Amino acid sequence: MREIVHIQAGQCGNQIGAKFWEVISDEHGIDPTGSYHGDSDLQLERINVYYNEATGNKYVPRAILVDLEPGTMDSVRSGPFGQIFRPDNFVFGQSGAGNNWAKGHYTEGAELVDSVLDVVRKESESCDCLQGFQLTHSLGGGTGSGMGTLLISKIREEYPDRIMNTFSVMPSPKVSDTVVEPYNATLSVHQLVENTDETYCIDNEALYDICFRTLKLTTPTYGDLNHLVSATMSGVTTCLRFPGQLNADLRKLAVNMVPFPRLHFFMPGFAPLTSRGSLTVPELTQQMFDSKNMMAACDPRHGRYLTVAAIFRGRMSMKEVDEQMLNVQNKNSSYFVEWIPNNVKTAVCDIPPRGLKMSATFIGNSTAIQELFKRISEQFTAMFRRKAFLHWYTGEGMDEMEFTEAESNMNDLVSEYQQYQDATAD
Amino acid sequence: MRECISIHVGQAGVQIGNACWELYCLEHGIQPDGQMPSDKTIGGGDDSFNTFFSETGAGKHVPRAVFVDLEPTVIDEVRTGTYRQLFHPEQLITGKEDAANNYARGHYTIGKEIIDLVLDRIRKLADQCTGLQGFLVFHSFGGGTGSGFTSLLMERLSVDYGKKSKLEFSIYPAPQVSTAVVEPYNSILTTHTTLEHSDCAFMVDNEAIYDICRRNLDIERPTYTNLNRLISQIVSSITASLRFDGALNVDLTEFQTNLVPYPRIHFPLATYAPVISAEKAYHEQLSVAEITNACFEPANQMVKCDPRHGKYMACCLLYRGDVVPKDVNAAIATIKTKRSIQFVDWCPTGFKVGINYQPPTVVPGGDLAKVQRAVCMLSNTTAIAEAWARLDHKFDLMYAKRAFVHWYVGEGMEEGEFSEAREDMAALEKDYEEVGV
Amino acid sequence: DLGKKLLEAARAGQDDEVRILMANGADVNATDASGLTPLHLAATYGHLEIVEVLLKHGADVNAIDIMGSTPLHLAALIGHLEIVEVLLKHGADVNAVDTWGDTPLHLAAIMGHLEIVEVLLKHGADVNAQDKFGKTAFDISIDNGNEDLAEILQK
Ligand SMILES: Nc1nc2c(ncn2[C@@H]2O[C@H](COP(=O)(O)OP(=O)(O)OP(=O)(O)O)[C@@H](O)[C@H]2O)c(=O)[nH]1
Ligand SMILES: Nc1nc2c(ncn2[C@@H]2O[C@H](COP(=O)(O)OP(=O)(O)O)[C@@H](O)[C@H]2O)c(=O)[nH]1
Ligand SMILES: COc1ccc(/N=N/c2cc(OC)c(OC)c(OC)c2)cc1O
Ligand SMILES: [Ca+2]
Ligand SMILES: [Mg+2]
Repeated sequence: MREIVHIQAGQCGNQIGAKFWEVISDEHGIDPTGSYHGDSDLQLERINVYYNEATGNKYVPRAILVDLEPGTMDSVRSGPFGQIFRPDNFVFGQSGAGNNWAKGHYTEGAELVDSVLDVVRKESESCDCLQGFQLTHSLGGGTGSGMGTLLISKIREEYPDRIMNTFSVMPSPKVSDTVVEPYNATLSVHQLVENTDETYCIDNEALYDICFRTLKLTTPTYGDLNHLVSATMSGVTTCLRFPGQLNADLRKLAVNMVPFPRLHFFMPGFAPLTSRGSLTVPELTQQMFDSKNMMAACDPRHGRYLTVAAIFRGRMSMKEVDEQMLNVQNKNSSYFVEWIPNNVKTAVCDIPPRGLKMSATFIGNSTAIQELFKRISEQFTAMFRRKAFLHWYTGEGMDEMEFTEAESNMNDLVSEYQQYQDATAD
Repeated sequence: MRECISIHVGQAGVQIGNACWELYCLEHGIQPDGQMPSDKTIGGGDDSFNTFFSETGAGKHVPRAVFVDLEPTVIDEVRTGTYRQLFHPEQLITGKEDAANNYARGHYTIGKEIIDLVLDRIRKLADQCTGLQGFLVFHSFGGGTGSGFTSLLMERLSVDYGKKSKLEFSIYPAPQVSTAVVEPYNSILTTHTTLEHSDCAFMVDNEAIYDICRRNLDIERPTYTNLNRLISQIVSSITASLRFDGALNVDLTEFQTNLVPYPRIHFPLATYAPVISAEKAYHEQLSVAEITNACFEPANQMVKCDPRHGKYMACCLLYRGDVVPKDVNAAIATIKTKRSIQFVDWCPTGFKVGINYQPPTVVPGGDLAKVQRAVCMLSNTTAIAEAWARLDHKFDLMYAKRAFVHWYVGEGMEEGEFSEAREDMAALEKDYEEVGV
Repeated sequence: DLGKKLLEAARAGQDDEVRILMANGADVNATDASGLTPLHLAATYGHLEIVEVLLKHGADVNAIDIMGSTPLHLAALIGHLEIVEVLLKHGADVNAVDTWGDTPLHLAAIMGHLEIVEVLLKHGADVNAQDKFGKTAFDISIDNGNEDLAEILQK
C-alpha cells in the first residue's frame, strides 16, 4: 500500500479539500510552488503517499477537483495553494445542482462522471502500489453528495479491491437552515453504507457548538469551522504521511476498526481545541474522550466503544502514554465492549503540527453515533411525512420508493448500533 | 552431517531470523561477509556448523535460510543491514501487498501469488543438500502472513518433503506489543491447519519475554529490538545441539523422540537462565544449582504458565559453559525432591542432560551480560495448555458476535472453517486434560 | 377550471395571475387531490405577498388537508418566519394538531427554526402538547441534545 488518490467534490468538498492540502503541505515542507523547503528528512519519507513527483523535484498533490458549479474552480485557483494543483485535474461542469441530490446523481451529475473517471485512471496508473481513494464532500448539497456517491459506485466497480475512504460533512440547521438537506443526507447515507470501507463523520452541528460555545464565537464562519476540519484530517492521516510505528495501511485500519461491514462510520476527535487566531499527557487523554472534543454531535458516554484508535503527536513520554491510556480504559470500562478484547490501539508520532507541541487525534467507532443518524432521520421523516418539495426529485427521474428505502435502510443502521450496544459476553 | 534449512515468514519471522543469524555467525566465528578463518577446509566440509551453513568455492559461508514476506519493508533492511553480504540475494523473497493481518489474505488470496516461487527457491537450496533432515520455520501467530502464508507453506512442504521433519518457532500474541485486534483469530486458524503438518513447535510468548526485559534487564519500555535479542539467545541454545558436537538432540528426529510423546501435543516449554543485565558486568557468577533452580521458576519461562499446575512428560537440560557433570547430577538430585515436580505415571521420571562447555556468546549492543555458565531447559508439560485456554477465550468472545468475520469470508474463506478450527482447539485442550493439568 | 389554475399560480408565485383569477370568480378555497388550498402552497413556497392577498379574499386560515396540515404547520416546517406572523395575525390556531399528533411548535423545533419557536411561544404555543409518541417540544430538544432549543423552551 502506497499512493492515495484524493478527490474533492462540491463547494464544501473542494473547500475542506483545499484546506487539507494547505495544512499538510506546511507539515511536509512544501510551498505553493512545490519546491521542497522542509528542514527535516522525515518530511519526505512517505511523501509519495499524497504527492506525485514532477520533473525538477516538484511535488504535485494527487488530488482531483470536481464540481458541477463552474464558479468553484476560481474559488480554488484564487487560493494560496491553488497553483500547485494539476491543471489537468480540474473537472467542472456548467449547470450546478441547486442543493438537489437528484441532479447530482441522475441528470446533471451523470453527464460529468465519465469525464472524472478518465482522470482517475490517469492518476491510478502513475502509482506504483495504489491502495485506495480519499473523498471529501458534504452530504447536504447536491453535487458532493449526489455525484459524490455516484463517483464512489463508479470507482467501486473498476477498483473493487481498493479501499474507499470518505470525509463526509453532515448537515445542520445551525449552519445551513435548508430544509432539503435531510433529504440529500439520508439518500447519501443509503449509498455510503454499501459502497464505502470507512467514513469519517464530520458534523457541522458539533463544529458549530465548538466554535460558538467552547471557543466563544458569537457568529462562527465557514473559515472557523474548517479550521477544526483541517486539524482533524491532518491528525487522522498523520501515520499515512509521516514515519512511525503504524504500517500506514488503509486496509489494516479498516480490519482493525470495522467489526461489522455496515458499521464503518467513525467519530473523530481532536485536542486541544483552539481557534484560528490563538497540555500534558494525562490532559490529552482526558480531553480526547470528552464529548466537547468530538467532531460529531454525539455523547460517547451515551453508547459503548467498539474499537478506538488514538494518535498522539509530539515529543512525549512513550511510557506515560501507555499508562494514561490504560488508566482511562479502566475509569470508563462501562463504555467499552467486553466481547472485543484489546479494542483500543495507541499510536504516537514525533512530528506535531505547527503552533502546538503536543496533540491527540481520536478515532472512535462508537454505538453512540446513532444519535447523529437519529437527528437526520427525525428531520427527514418530518419533511417526508408532508412530502414537501418531493417533486424536486421525482421531476429529475427519481422514484418515490427510493425515499422509503433510504429511510428504512437508515433506521436499520440505528437499530444495528443499538443491537451491539446492549449485547453482553457472559 | 545433515543439513537444516531455515525459513523466515513475515515481519516477526524475518526480524527474529536476522538476529539469530547474527548470533550464529558470532558463535561460529563467521565474518559478516561469509568468511571463516578457522575453516581450513575451503569449498566444503563435513563439520557440524555445515548443517546451517553451505560453503562456496571462494570460501564464503552462506546460511541455508529463506526470507519471505508479502511486503518488502522488513526484508529491505536485511538487504541493506550489516549482514547484507551474508545471504543469497535470491533467498530474500518479497511481495508488494501484505495480508493486512488477515489469515485468509495470507492463505487463500495474496499468498497464492508467490507460493510457487518460494517453493522453487527452497528447491534450489534442497538440491545443494546431501542429507537434508528438515526445516525450521519462524513465524508469528497474529500476523496475516505469519499465520496465513505459513499454513499454506507447511501444507506444501508435507507433499514435497513427506519424510522430512518440520519445526516451528512461533510468536505468541501479547497485548503489550500486539498489532491487530484479530490476532486471536489468526492464531487459532493457523494452529488448526498446521497441527497435522508440524512435528514440534516452540512457542514464544511475547508477554513473557516482555516482562523478562522489564524485570531482569531493567528496560522500562522494551521494543522489538530488545525482545528479538533475547529470543535469538534462546533460539541459539535450542539449535546449538544441531550446530555443534554433542550427544543430546543431535538431529531433528531426536527432538521429537525426547520432547513429543504424542503428535498433537508437540508444544514444549522453554526456560532460560540466567538473564543478567549488561549494566552489571561485575556480577556474581551463579552456580550450576542456582541456574538449575531458576529453570522451574515461572518468571524465567518463555510461555506464561504455571508448571506446578501440570505434570511433566519430558525434560531436557542444555547447559552452556563452565559446567562440571557431577554438579548437574547433584543439582538434579536435590531438585528432584526439594520441589513439587510431578511426572505422569506413564513416563520414566528422568532428566536428559547435555553439556556444551563453551559459554554463551553475547552480541555487541545487546542487553545481556557475559555469563560463565547458562542453562536452557526444554520440557513438555501439560501446564502449557493454560496458554491455549487464554487464546481460546479471546477467540470465543469475538466469534460469538461474528465480529470481524466478514473480513475473512470476503477473502475466499468459508465461515465453517472458524468452527472446525475452534473444535480442534477444544480437542487439543482435552488432550492435555486427559494427561493431567 | 379556474380553481386548479389558482393552485399552480400560488405554488409558482405568480402574483399577477392570482389577482386576475380571483377577479373572475376563482374558488380561493379550492383543494387538490390531497386537500391543499392555495394558502397551503403559498405558505409552503414562501410567497408572502400571495399569502396576504388570499387572506384578504376569504381564505380559510385554518384549513386542513387529508393529513390535518394547516398553513401554519407547513410554514413552521419549511421555516418562513414572515408568513408565520401573517398567519398568526389572521387568527391561525397556534396549537392545531395534525394526524401525527404534531403541532406547529413541534415542526419548528425538529427542523431547528429557533426564531419561529420563539414567535410561537409568545402566541400561546402549548409546551405540554404531546405527539402520537408522547414527545413534547422540550422532549425533542432533550432527545436531540439541542441545548440552544432547550434554553428557548425554558423562558
Ligand atoms: N518478538 C517479536 N514479535 C514481533 C516482531 N514483529 C512482529 N511481531 C509480532 O507479530 C505480530 C504480528 O505479526 P507480523 O509478523 O508483524 O505480521 P506479518 O507476518 O508481516 O503479516 P502481515 O499482517 O501481512 O503484515 C504482532 O503481534 C507482533 O507482536 C518482532 O520483531 N519480534
Ligand atoms: N464545514 C463546512 N461545511 C460546509 C462548507 N461549505 C458548505 N458546507 C456545508 O455543505 C452543505 C451545502 O452543500 P454544498 O457542498 O455547498 O452543495 P454542493 O455544491 O451540491 O456540493 C451545507 O449544509 C453546509 O453546511 C465549508 O466550507 N465548511
Ligand atoms: C482495535 O484494534 C486496533 C485499532 C486500530 C489499529 N490501527 N489503527 C490504525 C490507524 C491508522 O490511521 C488512523 C493507520 O494508518 C492508516 C493504521 O495503519 C496500520 C492503523 C490496530 C488495532 O489492533
Ligand atoms: Ca569447510
Ligand atoms: Mg507484515
